[PDB]
Amino acid sequence: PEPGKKPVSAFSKKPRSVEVAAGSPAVFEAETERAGVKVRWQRGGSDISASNKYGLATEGTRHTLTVREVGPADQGSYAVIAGSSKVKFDLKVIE
Repeated sequence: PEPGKKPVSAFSKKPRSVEVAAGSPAVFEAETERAGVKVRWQRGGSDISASNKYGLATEGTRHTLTVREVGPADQGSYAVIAGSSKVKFDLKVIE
């Protein structure tokens, strides 16, 4: 059976899964339970970072990952870690 209570949560707001049509812009809102920590993002295949073809907007304890290059091939599994706590969400692409 499942446990009783989870460990110290480090994600104030988990980036719930979203849906975006191929080509359409897709952003994920992820808030950490602590400030100062650098929330690292990763996609199904390679890691994600604030650079071309992608976008990362961090502000204190908030982290929003913007992905405009998202397409029919992005219909995999999204992963995002923030120091110790690790969470991953699914991105359902629309056709």
